[PDB]
Formats: sequence, structure tokens, C-alpha cells
Amino acid sequence: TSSADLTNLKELLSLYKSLRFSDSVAIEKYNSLVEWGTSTYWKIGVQKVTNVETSISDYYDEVKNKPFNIDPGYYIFLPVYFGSVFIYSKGKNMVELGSGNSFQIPDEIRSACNKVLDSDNGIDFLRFVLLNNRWIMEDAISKYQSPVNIFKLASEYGLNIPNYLEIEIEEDTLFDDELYSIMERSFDDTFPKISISYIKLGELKRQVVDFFKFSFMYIESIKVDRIGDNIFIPSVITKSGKKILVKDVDHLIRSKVREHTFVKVKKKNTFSILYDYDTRGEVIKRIIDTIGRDYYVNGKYFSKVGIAGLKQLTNKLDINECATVDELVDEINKSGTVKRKIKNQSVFDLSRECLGYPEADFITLVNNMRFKIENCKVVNFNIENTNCLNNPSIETIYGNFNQFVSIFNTVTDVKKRLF
Amino acid sequence: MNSVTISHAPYTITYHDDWEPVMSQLVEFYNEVASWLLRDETSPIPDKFFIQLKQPLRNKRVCVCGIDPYPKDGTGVPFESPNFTKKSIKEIASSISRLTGVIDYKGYNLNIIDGVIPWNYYLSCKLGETKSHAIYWDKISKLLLQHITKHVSVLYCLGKTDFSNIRAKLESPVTTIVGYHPAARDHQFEKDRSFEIINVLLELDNKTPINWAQGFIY
Amino acid sequence: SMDVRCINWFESHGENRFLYLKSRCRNGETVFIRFPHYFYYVVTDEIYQSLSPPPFNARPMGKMRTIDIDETISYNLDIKDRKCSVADMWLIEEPKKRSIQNATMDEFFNISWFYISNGISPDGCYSLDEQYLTKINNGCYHCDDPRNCFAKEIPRFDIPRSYLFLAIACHFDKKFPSVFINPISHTSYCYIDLSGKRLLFTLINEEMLTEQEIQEAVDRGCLRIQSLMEMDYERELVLCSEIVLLRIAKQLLELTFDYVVTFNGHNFDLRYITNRLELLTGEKIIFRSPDKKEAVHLCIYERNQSSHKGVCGMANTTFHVNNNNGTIFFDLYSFIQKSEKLDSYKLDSISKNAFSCMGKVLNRGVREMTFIGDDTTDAKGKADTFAKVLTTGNYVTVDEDIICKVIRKDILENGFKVVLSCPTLPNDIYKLSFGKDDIDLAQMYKDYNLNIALDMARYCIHDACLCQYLWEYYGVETKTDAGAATYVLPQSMVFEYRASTIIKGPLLKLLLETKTILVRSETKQKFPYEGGKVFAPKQKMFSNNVLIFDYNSLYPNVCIFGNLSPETLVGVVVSTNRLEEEINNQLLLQKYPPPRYITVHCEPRLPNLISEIAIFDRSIEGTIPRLLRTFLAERARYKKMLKQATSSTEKAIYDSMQYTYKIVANSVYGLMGFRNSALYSYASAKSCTSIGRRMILYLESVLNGAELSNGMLRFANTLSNPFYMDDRDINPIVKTSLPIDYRFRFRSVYGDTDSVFTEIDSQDVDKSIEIAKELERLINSRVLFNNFKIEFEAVYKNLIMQSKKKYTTMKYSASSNSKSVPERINKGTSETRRDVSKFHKNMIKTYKTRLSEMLSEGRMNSNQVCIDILRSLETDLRSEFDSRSSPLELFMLSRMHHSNYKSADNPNMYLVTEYNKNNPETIELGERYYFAYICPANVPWTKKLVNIKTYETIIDRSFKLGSNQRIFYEVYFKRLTSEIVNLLDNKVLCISFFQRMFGSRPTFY
DNA sequence: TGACGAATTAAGCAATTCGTAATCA
DNA sequence: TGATTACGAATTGC
Ligand SMILES: Cc1cn([C@H]2C[C@H](O)[C@@H](COP(=O)(O)OP(=O)(O)OP(=O)(O)O)O2)c(=O)[nH]c1=O
Ligand SMILES: [Mg+2]
Repeated sequence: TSSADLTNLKELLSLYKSLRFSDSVAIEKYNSLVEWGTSTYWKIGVQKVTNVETSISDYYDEVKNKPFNIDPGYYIFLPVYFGSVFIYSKGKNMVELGSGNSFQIPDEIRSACNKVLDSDNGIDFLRFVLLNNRWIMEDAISKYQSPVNIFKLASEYGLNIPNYLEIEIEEDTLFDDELYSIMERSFDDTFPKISISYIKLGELKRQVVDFFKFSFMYIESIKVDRIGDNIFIPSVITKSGKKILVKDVDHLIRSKVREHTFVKVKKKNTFSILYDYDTRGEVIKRIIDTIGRDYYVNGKYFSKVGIAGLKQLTNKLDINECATVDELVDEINKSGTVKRKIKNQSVFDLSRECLGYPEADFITLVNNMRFKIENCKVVNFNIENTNCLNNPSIETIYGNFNQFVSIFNTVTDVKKRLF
Repeated sequence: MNSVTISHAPYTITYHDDWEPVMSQLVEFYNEVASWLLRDETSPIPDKFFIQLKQPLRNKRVCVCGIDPYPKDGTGVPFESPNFTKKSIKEIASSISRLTGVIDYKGYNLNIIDGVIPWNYYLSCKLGETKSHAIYWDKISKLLLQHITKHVSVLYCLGKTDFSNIRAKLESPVTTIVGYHPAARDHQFEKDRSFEIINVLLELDNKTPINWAQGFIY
Repeated sequence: SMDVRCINWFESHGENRFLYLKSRCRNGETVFIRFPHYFYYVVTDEIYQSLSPPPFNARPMGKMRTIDIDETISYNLDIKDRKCSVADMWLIEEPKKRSIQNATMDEFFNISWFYISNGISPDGCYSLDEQYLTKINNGCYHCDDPRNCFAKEIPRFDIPRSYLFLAIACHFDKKFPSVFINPISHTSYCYIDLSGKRLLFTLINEEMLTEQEIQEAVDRGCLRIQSLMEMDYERELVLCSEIVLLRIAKQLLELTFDYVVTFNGHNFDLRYITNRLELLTGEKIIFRSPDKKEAVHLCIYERNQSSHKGVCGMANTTFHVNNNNGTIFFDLYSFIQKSEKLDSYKLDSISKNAFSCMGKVLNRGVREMTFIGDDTTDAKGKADTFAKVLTTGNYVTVDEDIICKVIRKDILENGFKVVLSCPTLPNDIYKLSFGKDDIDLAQMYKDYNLNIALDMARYCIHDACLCQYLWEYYGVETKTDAGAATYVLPQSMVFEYRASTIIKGPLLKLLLETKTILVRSETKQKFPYEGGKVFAPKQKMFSNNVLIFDYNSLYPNVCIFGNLSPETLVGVVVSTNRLEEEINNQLLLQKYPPPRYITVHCEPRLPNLISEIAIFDRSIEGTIPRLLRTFLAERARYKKMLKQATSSTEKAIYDSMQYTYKIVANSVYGLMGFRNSALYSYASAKSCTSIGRRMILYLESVLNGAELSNGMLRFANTLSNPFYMDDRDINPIVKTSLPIDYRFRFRSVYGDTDSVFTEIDSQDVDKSIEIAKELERLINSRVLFNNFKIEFEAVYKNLIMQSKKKYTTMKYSASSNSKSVPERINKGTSETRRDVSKFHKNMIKTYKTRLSEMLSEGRMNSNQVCIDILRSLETDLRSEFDSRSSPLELFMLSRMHHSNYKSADNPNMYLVTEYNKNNPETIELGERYYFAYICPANVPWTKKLVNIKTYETIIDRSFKLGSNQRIFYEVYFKRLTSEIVNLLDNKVLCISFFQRMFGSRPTFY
């Protein structure tokens, strides 16, 4: 009845419009306001939706696989790489497609997204593409602005964007393999390109096209490749030595690939992509003893079980390398950010993120094991339930508990001093 | 349009087909209160008690409900002044003009807007004594309002104290708004924004908003 | 003025708002006092010195402490302190409502502020001083300084009171009456004035009689009046016209009685009178204020109460009068609905439940029987109440089924003698009650003469007097006075609200005494939490004495012991893994030492968390414990008063009062676990439940397998406090005062929340009672500690346990011996449920008794018991199906009507809605109704029952089974046989029988 | 001249039994 | 054409 009720109902309607492109927090707020509205008006036209399977097929159609005909209007071309597809909404989380989760993202990327959202309100959604920690604006759609200036200001913000292309067509022409090759040479990038999306000025719908063919290739072996710090990317080489790329380790352990076997693969002019959709513990243990016992799987990546050290603590804290415990305090008072982040964060969390174990496996390892402590320090650890011995990655975690307890004790008695 | 006959005045009720499954009961309820009711001069005139029964109900979306007709000069169709003198219609027209921006007009009639049916809970009232015929009309009122609610999507009730227990009077739930009466003193209806809320709710229920400026008379 | 005792407080809602006090003096004069009535707000000094228009008046309250009572979860032991501030506070009074931004203490009523800030009790005796009073009318004064006027309190003195009880009887043709077609036939009044005179009179409408009949009635002894001014109340029967009768009613209802009492009058009687008076004449019933400045018309209004469960929805309706003269219009129907729980709430059922006595047969022969009732037949006081009701009663029910008409009645010094018209009965003692009457009212109105008029007059005067009998039986006056004193509420509001309102007066007094305010900042979150612990019973039949031990006010005492209040909670420490859990436990045991702080372990709040500890402080007493202490003291007072009672009525009244205080004390804890409440504290409710579970487990561990030998008692475990180390002894070797030669063993079998059932290997009840008394003494002295105390309830014989909350037994009280009659006790079985049957109950009783007799005898050759029972049941069911001799009353079930349903389809609501659409009498929103299962007569025995809710029909008082309709015996038979089967032991034969008779698979335990 | 308020909202969980819809061979 | 489970409603015991 009052103004506040009008604002509440308006925001409820706005949230109802954008429901598939929403995270847990937005869903919870929408459910709460639905409950409030049902309570105050005794009836309302919307219900409480909980599952909400994320999908983006509304703005896309079926992928063309044959040459077709184009002619009218200016065309804007945006390429698509291989990698994980993400959705970012207006003032919302940074979610997976299909399996939307609060995926951890760099704080600089969070600040860039916040400032690009504060730049203007005319943004429906943003489509992210990821490949080996390389973050790209894949798609930026809007109902008011134009897909030209937004990528310019995002580039000036500090993150790079593909070269969106503008072309003019006046005569009836046929888009075919030759034109695909022309467009492929037209982006002029070494990154793996998959499809091309063409849009017209005025039309909100975006149509993408991709060309591919089938091939059969043998699988030789699995080898990790160096792509950063304590992170590995799997790679399989061919009998001919060709490089077959992959988006995720999930692709491998769902592909159920066997040692020395032949599989189908979508081959293109430059590179090829393995095809999925051909138990799980068998595949994970098989790949684990294939690549080598001294390895572990960190979510969608591969990682080492190395011995770490005080350098592995000093690197993240943005402080100079040193090997004396007293020194590891002075830089703490030199930078306000370092002391703030050491005070606010806990001891177990910081010592866990020192050595880069994941969350779930470490937690389920801890909650079935006995401890014996003395003055806030761990002196004895033993196992109680032997079931956790089934998963080999758990054995990889068990292999290096001593380094973790050492860094935990060091962190606790340095926190005892720096306060 | 079908006609049925009753023992007492007005001896004739003509109705739209959408009101068919209620009329029989209505008749059995009117033959026991007619003799007592028709002992007093009433506004509206007996011949105009049931003139809202000719409006179809299958194309309506909103109901704007009063509690009793004007004490004097009642036209039969609720919330109507043919010469624009009653305070309630004047102030509702002022509010709707403020909402939509129209400044120059000479009359407002809620009966012209598409999708809106205006209604009165009590169909009669003695000359100068409001709410004086509650006992005669009670059952008929419940029956007819329950029939209306089964078709519309939003029920807007004007009058805070009069409709304090509207949910007890209705069996099936429906979207309900209770607000201050226009003629209420202390200037409480001026700050009410019920019409925008109605449009928001309607468009939230996959329904067309109401062209609220359609009712102005030029 | 001078000495006055208060009767009522009430408001006026005219142009100016006032508050009124009605009182009586010693001689009998009635005095009215008028107070200006304000809106109360509480502000700080800073807000007080920044109010844009200065307030009307402000009074200083002193220095008060504000505490934030929100709860937050902490992941380590660095817990931040609670936000506490201290400031000078002001109490501002405003004639009209105001909006102040940061005002606190906003959950308390205005009348509570008046009472507490002025130091006045709603039910006290005072010696007013006339210096502060101004006379504004004859019998009405005005007070501007209530603090000085009510400064002197004096002891209580007794005063006279005035009452009007009334009933009406209306003509009808085929169903409920209608105010537009049907006139009032009879009106009956019982009148008590301030001089103690009791008058009974009945007015008869003469318009529905012939002139010769009127002349005959006048010659018989009645009085005929043509005008309102020639009516005398000293005549028993007066005949007149309808207008004169309505005018007499209007004259009576406008007087200043203390109480006008009716049964379902606010919805039928007064409504009918007002409407008919407005139809025939144009007059209205007018109420006036004590200052003669406001006038209102009688107009009954409706209050709807909704539920706090899911969907909320409406759940009750009540009707009220809008008078403004101080008279209390009381409806016994709503009161009894809210007070006790019965199958039906009609007047006949309440009369049968209330006025029943055991009677001895004195004579027989012909078609009449003579009964006598005396103090040596039933109990002390039952005969006197039966004799009181027999002064006007007409029909008596014998042996719960037979209805008889009274021929002669004599009142004795200690009982009654009655002669009834009933067939010959072969016994010596029967049970008589006042209940249903076998008269067809519609037929009587069809052919109407003088004799039926006089009989209806007698029935109506009995109906009027039943209101007074029920008013005295239930002790409404004592309950009103006690509630007004304890809840700090006006007398007319004591029976109108639930626990959330009746605890606010004492809470406000407590807060003002302690100088404390409680505030909330962030929103409240609701999580599930566990409750009491129920043990699984170890056997089914026992054949050994069982001793019942219970706690005394378990949850209130737990809250007092642990100091569980929202403002005494230091914090909640959680952990997500065992390493942090160990670190936190070691730190917590030394930061918060046991004697002053209490730590409670609980189940985790969220799936990820694996631990949760709550810490409470005990240095300063909390707010909830003080409320609980107040209510516990009230309950102790009324238990003590019950102990000294002799008559039955006083005993029942005092038992009800102590029960009410118990329920209020438990409601305080429940509110502390209620999300939409001001006293919400999730941690406190969880901790109270956890401590209760620990206490019952401790008692069960101490008692299970405990034995006494020589004069010595050995418990199973160590008497160690399960929370922390203390200074008590821990030795399980205890010296007893029992005889040396005794030797017994004790084993625990069952327990619900705060109770233990201890089995003893003995059969005699004197020895068992003595052992139980000694055990209770020893447990209270040595096992328990602080404010925890247990009681020995009873001795149970022949305990039969079906499930975790269903058992039957014979009970011997603690103050009983072997040569004393026991009590049959059923708990949760298919005899106390209001939704089973009356056929089901009788069959269950006869078959349980037969099975017990057969088990006592004992054959069990191979499967003799099962075959015998199944054959007997089949024969009985077939006979009932074929003969169809059992009436419909044995097949009626009962249910309440409401509108709190998920989904609006809901067959139950649809059934009631259709009944209301097709029938004159309407079922309301908190009303119990009867229903049954009916099917067409030609259908044969049905095996597969597919749709059952389609066959439910509502059975009103004028229902008659049609010649093409029959009771659907199949549903009742299936339920009864499912009950019987679970009692036996065979499974193959039972399954075969069930599949033959009903074509479905049974369900077992 | 043409309505507002009065008629400020409200205890918890554990266990059993019954009918009907929804999911599975 | 059955089996089995899941859910809502009613009523009772603490
Ligand atoms: C009956 C009842 C119990 N309970 C809870 C509170 C009690 O601590 C617990 C056990 O109930 P009871 O043992 O039945 O109640 P009590 O302990 O107060 O008994 P007594 O009067 O002899 O002292 O169950 C309620 O919360 N509400 C209730 O209505
Ligand atoms: Mg107890």
C-alpha cells in the first residue's frame, strides 16, 4: 500500500524476470520476498522455485553445420574459444553453467566486474570463457547500448577482450568452409577458436556457427604440463605427435579413456577437440596410477604433493623472501594489507591454503582421524576409520601431513606474537 | 440475457449468462427480506438494485469494492455521479489524474474501464442512514462477492475497518488489497499508491495492466 | 467514595478517550471514576531534549541498562562482549498517537503502563482521598492524579453483586429458525439483585394461542398483561404479546448488572432479540457511559483468530457485545470451548459431563424406579450439586443410555430422592446424569396448545438456570479475580488472549524493577531442534508392580538452574573439524570455569558444522528465570489451597487453577523457542532440552538394576553430577530405614521426558508403596542436587504397553492401601481419542477383557486363542451387518472446522462449505461437528475400498437415515480388525483372515 | 458535508494412525 | 494389476 511495498513488488518482478541467470543469494532473496508477498496479499501469481537449472539457450539457437546464405545488414563477429563457460549477472555471483557454484575468482577480477557494472545499468548478462586461468569476456549483451564501447571500456579497465569484427555485405553471398577459413585468419590469434557468433544491429538474438568433422585417433599416454604455480594441465599425445587439446580434467575422467586405445575426435584445420558422452572411482584410480603416484587432483586441475616451505608462505603474503622467523614479522607491520589479512583470516584456513589442498577431501580426511595436542600445537595424529583408504588421492594427502603440521605450528606461534 | 421473476418488487431480474449459477439461490434469499426491506424509501430505487448483473464476468480482471451506496442520489452503478459532485469520485479522479498526468477533465466513471468491475457489498441503504440494511443483504452479499472473486484476479477493498475480516467472508483465497476510503478524513488516501500496486500484481500474474486513464469523460 | 473494591475497568471510544473504573463501597453504593487516557512512549535523555514539539508530560524513570539480545555464531574463543549501554530514561505521555524514531519498550500495552507506572492493581481494595477527585455526575467522579489517589491499600472486604441469566425459545417449521418468518415463543430469566433476592420468571407469547386457551391459562394461575408498566417480576408465568416481551427484554438488558450470562447468546439469543425488535418496532437497545456523554447501540461483532503454524489461516471465531457501561456480557460457550476438551460442546454434553451422580436403588415395580443419592454413595458434594440441578430438571439419563422422565423429587439434607419412569433394572447402584431430552420440538410446534406451552416454559426455565449452575461449577469469579491480580489485566480481558499477552504485565514489572531493556538489531533465523527423550518399552505385559517417578516442573527448573536467558548467553562456539574442536575444548574449559559459567553441548545447527557449545553466565540472575519463579510460586499457592479442600467443586476449581499456572510456565519456554516472539532465543531452548535429556538419562542409569538388601540400597552407578565436579558425596552405598529382611531388585522399563517406570519384583502394594516412599526420600536427599526434585506418583498393576505412548493399567495412588479401589488408566489408546467410534471402543473393551481372562486361564494348545478370537469377531461383525440393530449414534465421529490448509481443494473444507451452502444453520470456524460414512443401501459387502472421503456426511441434530441409505460398516470394521490383529501373536492366520474379509494386507508393529 | 478506531497476533517437539498421491515392477 | 514409499492432517503425550 505504501511506497516501500511498491518498491518490494517491483524488485520481486525484476528478479522473477532474471531467474535462470541467478545465483543462490538472488534465489534466496526472491524466495523471501515471495513469502512476504503471499503473507501480506493472501495470494500472489508466483511461487517458490528452488532447483533453478541454469540455461542460456534463450539467446542462442541450433548450431549450423552446413554452408548457408547471408546478405543483408552489417554483421558483428565474436569468436568462441575452448574452455569453461560462466555467467555473471548485475550485482550477482560468478556462476558455472549447468552446475552454478560460487567459483573462486581473483579479487582484481571482482573489482573489474564491480566497476564495469557500476559504469552503467544497461547489462543483461555477461558470458565468460576460461582456459588455463585465462579470463575472457566471451559475450556482453545489452538491450540499450551497443556491443562496441563496452569491450573498449573493459579493455581500458585492465582486462583484455577479443577483437570484435564489423563487416558490411551488399550482395548475396554463401558462407562456407572457405569463408570460415577467412574468418579464422581474420581474428589473427593463436588461441584455439571453436565457433563464430554473428549478430546484426538491432536484433537481440545471436546466431553462432561452427564447422567440424569426425576422425579416429589412437591414445598413447597422459602427461602433465606446467601452467603456473602448483597446478598442472593434463595432455595426451598422438602416435603422429599431434596435439589434442581438452577443456577440463573432467573431460578425461568422464571420457573413461583407456591406456593405448583409439577414440573419436572432432578434427579441424588447426587443432582438434575430444568428444565426450561415450566406474568413476575406477577411472580416477586408473588415471592416478597412469600419470604417476606422486600427483593429486585439485578439483578441475592437477597438482603436486611437494614439500613446500617457508617460501610457500612468504610468496602469497606479498613479502620479501627470508629464512628467519623473527624477520617474518617485520614486513607484517610494514604493509597494512598483510597485517589485516593475517589477522582476519583464521589459522587452519591460512595454513591449508599455504599448501593448496582442496576443501572437501581435506575436510573429510580430518573428520575421521584422532589428534593429540598440547598448548595449541599438534603433536600426535593417528587414523581411526580405515574406509577413507579407498580413494588414492586421500593417500596423496596423507603422504604429506608432516609439512602441514609444521606450517600450522609455525603459523600459530607467529600469530601468538604479531597479534 | 435471461430474466427471472420474484414475488416482490422489482418483479424482474435480468442477468448475463455468467451469473447463471447463482440466480436461483439469490431468488430464494430475496423473497424473505423483500417485504421488510421495501417498507422504507431506499437509495437506489428498487428498480435499480440489480443493474450490475448484466455485466459479463469472464472478461474482468479487477474489482473495486465499496461497502454501501451513496446515502442520497444513488444511480445503481457503484461509484458514479452523473454530474460529478460526490466527494469520493472527485478525489479518486484527482488521484488518478495525478498518476497519469491528465489535468483537464469534467468527469470520471469506473464503469467504462475494460477489465474492471465496481461493486457495492450492500445493494441498498436508507435515505440518510448508511449501513442501515446489513441484515437484509448479508447472505446475498456474501454469495455475489464470492461469485465475483472466482473470476477476477485482484480484489481491491476500500475501507480499512469495514473489510477487516474479508478473508473470513471468502472461502477460496484471492489477491486482496485493503486501503483507506477516499472520503476518509486526515488525508490518508492522498498518499496511497494502490493503483500502481494493482498494475504490478497483474503483470506479475501474466495479465495485462489496466489502462487507468480510459475512464475519463470529456 | 472512601473504601472501594474494584469490579471492572473499561474504555470509552467517543470524541474524547477516557478510562473508567467501576467499584463498590461497603454499604453497596456503586462508584465510577474517570481517568484521562494517554499513549505511552519510552525515550532517552538525548531524544527527550530533541523532540520538536515538546511532549504533553514526561516522568523520569532513572538510569536504565539497554542490552542487545541478538545471537551470533563464533568460530574461535575470542568472543566479543554484548552491547550494553546505560542512560537516563524518560516516560512520555501523549493524548494522541505519535511516531518517535528511536523509542524502545514498544511491545507493552497502554493499560499495563497505566497500572504499573501508577502503582495500581486491577483487583484491589483502596481508600481513595477526595482531595484529588471531582464530582462530575451522580455516582461519577474524575481523577487527574491516579498515583496519589490510589496511594492507600486496605484489606479485602466482601460486597454484593447482581446477575442476569437468560434464555429464549423460538418457533420453527422444518429447520433452524429465521428472524424474518419465525417469532419468539418463550423468554426465561433468572434475576439476582444487590439485596440477594432470587427471582425466576418466564414470558410466553400469547399471539400463537387461541382466546379460549388464554382464558383457561388465566384461570389456571397465570397473569395476563397488555402493557410494559404492569409487569411484576414476582410472578412465575406471565403471558403477553411479542412486542411487550421484546420491550421487557430491552428494559432488562439496559440495566447496570455486573454480569449478563448466556450460553451461545452472543451469536443466537441477543442477535435474534435485537433483530426481531428492530423488525417489529423501530427501537434499539442503547448503552450509555457513566458520564452520560456517549451512547451506543447493541451490535454484536466478530473476532477472528488465526494460527501460527504453516499458511497461518483462520482457526477460530468469537462474538462480543459492544457495551460501554461496565457490564460484563459473558458467554459460557466460548469459555468452555477454550477451557476443556470434549467430543461435542452442545449444552446437553456439558450438562452430562458436569452433573452426574451415583444412585442407589430403593424401590422397583410397575413402570417406575426410585433412586436415592447421599454422601455415602458417590463422594462428598456430588449429591448436593445433583440436588441443586434437580430443582428445575425434567429428564434424567440412567446408565449412559436410557432417558427417563421425572415423576417425583424430594430434596434432603445430604442428598436427593427421585422417582423416574424407566423399565425394571436388575442391580443396586446406577449412574444418573442430566443430559438429552427425548422430545420432538418441531412436532410440538406443529400442533400447539396450552399444555405444550407450559411444558416448553419449564424446559426454558431449566435452560436459564443451567447457566447459573455451570457458572458456579466452573468457578468463573475466582478465576477472574486471580487472573486480574496475576496478569495485571482488566477483569473483562482475562479470558481473551493467549500466553504471549498474559505474561507482559509481570515481564514489564520485572524489567522496571531490574532496570533493564532488551533490543534486537538483525533478523531472526529458525532452525530445527530436538526435544525430549522417550525410551522404548521392554515388554508388552508385565504382571509385576511398576513404580512411577516424575520430575517437578522440569523445564522451568532447568532454566532456573542453567540461568538460560537471551541476555545471559556469552556465546556459541562452533567448529568444522576435529582439530579446531580439540583446540577450542581445551581453551574453553579454562577461560570459562565451571562454578560460574555453564557450558552446554548440542547438536550442530547446519550440515557442515560438527560441534556446537553454548556458554551461559550465572553471576547475575536473568529475566526468564524470574518470570518462571513468579509462576511457580503461584502454582505452589494453589496446590496448597487444593490440599485443604473438602467438597468436589472446590477441589476441581483449585486443580484447574494450578494446571493453568503449570501450562503458563511451560508456555514461557515454548515462547523462548518461538520465532515471531520478543523472547526468542534458539540457544536457550536447545540448551534446556539438552539438560533435560541429560537429567533423565542420569536418573535412568542410577535406577536401572538397583537393588536393596539388608537395610541398604545400592544404585547401579556413581551419583556424580553430569555437568561438573561438586562437593557432594558420590558413594552408591546408602543406608535405608526399611526392615532388614527386605530384599528387592529394580529395573527400568519405560520413560517419557521427565519420568521413569521402575519395575519391582513384588506383587503386594503396601510394601511397594513403602519402598517407593523411602526411595523417593533417598533420591531427593542424595542423588539429586540444587533445585531438582522428584515425586512418587503411583503404583501401576497389569501394565499393558502397546507402543511408545499407548498403555493401559490399574492405578493406586501414593496415599492408598491394598484394600482400596484402583483407577482404570488409559493413555493414548483407542478409548480417549475423539475420532475413533463408540462401536470401536465397546468392542475393544469386551475383547481386551476376554483376552485377559483367557490369558489368566491359559490354554494356548497350538493357536487356540487366535482361532477363538477370530471366529468370535467374524460372528459378531456378520451379526451386526445382517441385523443392523445398532443406531447411528454409535457410528459418529467428530472433527473441528478451520481454514489452515495447504491447497484449497481439501475435501474437509469442501464438505463443510457445501453443508453451509445447503443448510440454514452454519458451522463456524472453531466448531466441532459430527460426521459419518454412508453408502447406498443396495450395495453389497465391499472388499476393495477405493474412495472413502467421498462417503462422509455431516450428521446434524435433525438427520434421519433414509430408506435407501446405510452405514458403511466396512471402514469401521477394517479399523477395528486392524486394532485387534496387532494384539495377537499369530501372523499367517491373521493375514489370511484380513485378505479374506477385506482383500488387503494388514500392517503390524 | 463526506470514515477511523475500539476489536495492538501468535508456546515447543515426539510419536502413532489414516487416506491419497506419486513412484516402481 | 498390484507393491512400496512419501506426505499432509488429526490427535494425543510429554
Ligand atoms: C504437558 C507439557 C509439558 N511440557 C514439557 C515441559 C515439561 O518440563 C516437560 C515434562 O512435562 P510434565 O512432566 O508433564 O510437566 P511437569 O514437569 O511440570 O509436571 P509437574 O507439574 O508434576 O511438575 O514437558 C510442555 O512444554 N508443555 C506442556 O504442555
Ligand atoms: Mg514432571
